[PDB]
Amino acid sequence: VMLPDGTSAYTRDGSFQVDQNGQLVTAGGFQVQPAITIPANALSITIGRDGV
Amino acid sequence: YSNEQEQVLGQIVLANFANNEGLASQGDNVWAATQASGVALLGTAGSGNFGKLTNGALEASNVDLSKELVNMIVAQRNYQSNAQTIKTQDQILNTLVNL
Amino acid sequence: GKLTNGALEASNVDLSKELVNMIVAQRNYQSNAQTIKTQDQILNTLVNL
Amino acid sequence: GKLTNGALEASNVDLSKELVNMIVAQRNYQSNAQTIKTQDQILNTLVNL
Amino acid sequence: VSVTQQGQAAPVQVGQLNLTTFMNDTGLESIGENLYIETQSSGAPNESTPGL
Amino acid sequence: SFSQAVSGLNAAATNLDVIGNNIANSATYGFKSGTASFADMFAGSKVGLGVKVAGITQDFTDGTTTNTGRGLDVAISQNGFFRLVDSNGSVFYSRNGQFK
Amino acid sequence: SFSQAVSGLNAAATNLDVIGNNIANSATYGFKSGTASFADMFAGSKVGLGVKVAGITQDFTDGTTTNTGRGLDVAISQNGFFRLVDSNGSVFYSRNGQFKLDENRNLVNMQGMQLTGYPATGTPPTIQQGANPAPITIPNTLMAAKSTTTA
Repeated sequence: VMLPDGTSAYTRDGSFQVDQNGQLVTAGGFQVQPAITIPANALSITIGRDGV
Repeated sequence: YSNEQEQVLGQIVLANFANNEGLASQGDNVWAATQASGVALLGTAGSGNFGKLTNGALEASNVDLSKELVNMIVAQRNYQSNAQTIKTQDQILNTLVNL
Repeated sequence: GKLTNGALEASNVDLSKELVNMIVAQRNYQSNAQTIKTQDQILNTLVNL
Repeated sequence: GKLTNGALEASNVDLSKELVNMIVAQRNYQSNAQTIKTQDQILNTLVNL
Repeated sequence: VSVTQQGQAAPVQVGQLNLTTFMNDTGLESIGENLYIETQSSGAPNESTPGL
Repeated sequence: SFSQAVSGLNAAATNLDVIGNNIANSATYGFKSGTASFADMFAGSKVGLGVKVAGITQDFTDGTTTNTGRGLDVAISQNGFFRLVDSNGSVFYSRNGQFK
Repeated sequence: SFSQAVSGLNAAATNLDVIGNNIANSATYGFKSGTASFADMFAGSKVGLGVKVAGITQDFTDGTTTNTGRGLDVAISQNGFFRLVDSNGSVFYSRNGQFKLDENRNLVNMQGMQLTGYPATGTPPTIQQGANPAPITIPNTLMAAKSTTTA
């Protein structure tokens, strides 16, 4: 997780949402380090057994 | 109209928010746009990411009682277990005070 | 609309929907009664201590 | 309003509201009594010393 | 600090709450009403935004 | 925090009353079925505060024009309400066809 | 040690309140169940400050569509909201589809908010997607007596 100050923290709780810009964040406004962005007009989101 | 003619007065506009769960509930069953929700992003009801309307129908409550009852049981047990801690702390403090 | 002499309209009420609506409303009432029972029992253990 | 002949009016009292109000009132009464007991203990501990 | 108003559907910032830190917070002369005044034993306060 | 429970109980009791009124008023020629309408409430924080009732809604669906005979009875198969006046002069609107 | 226990008690109370609110708003049409999420809080290390509520999130899964008849009602199959306007210029968004007509012939929900839709312009009027949304009016005034232009 990319902290606002600049460093990175680590979490075990998986409950993700989407911020106003469309990028995947955790509950609390913090965004994941790889910066996954969900595009608009998205019918469904799937996450495989691996990280894809 | 009786003259076998059809007159259109407009169309209902839908809205797809950039992200839900950021809308703030306002009393009755309405939502207010705010931060973490983006602009309304209005559009027609036919195409885009908007769903298809169905005339003469309504949505249900999407609430299942079976889940709620067991969740209430678990929550009550957790509350009682928490109150046990307060009771034990009070007893410890009383024993310390009495000496 | 037009009128028809020597006729009366029905009550537009069908019992088949009413019975199941009564059943589901009864279940909702029972569930809310369970909720208030829990809300009282939780306060009882707090007040008794 | 006009009178209706051969009919009587009910009491407009619903037991459903009354029972839950009674439960709430009993809990409030118990909490207030707990306040008095706490005040009495706080005074007894002070005076005994 | 942001403030929401009747219209415009957008919060408006009304300022920021900076806070000042001290080199040696122990050496603060403690006047009443939960107030401290810096002395020679405590360095000159340095202000900053929270979290930095 | 009894507000949720008491509001839910009131809503359920109102729904039961509406259903009972509807079933009791069966076989009544000039009767239109009704249905309750609910709405959640949110005052301050995100946690809800129960459900209010938004007034009952009638159903103006046409019934079945049964032929009971005689002539002092007229049925309406579409939109339209009979207009009547009382002794004191006030105006009411109804659909009952029983006349004499 | 009272702080941690009190925080846990408040978290449990909030969870129970959310459960009760969900269980009471049943049979409501445009309603989405909500759930509470908690998060711990440590000052530094080896010190626990209890737990706090990290917001309440509503599950926006579409509910079961019901064939209630009527004509002035509509159910949305997928994601989407109806846009309503308040008398003070405020704009709200709703999922319920109970509509009616008020005295001045405006499509209004059951609470007194004007439905908003794309205005229709032209002769004969058409639907334009570039026009600003406005409250919809459906007056009963008769259509203009247009003459014959081509055949």
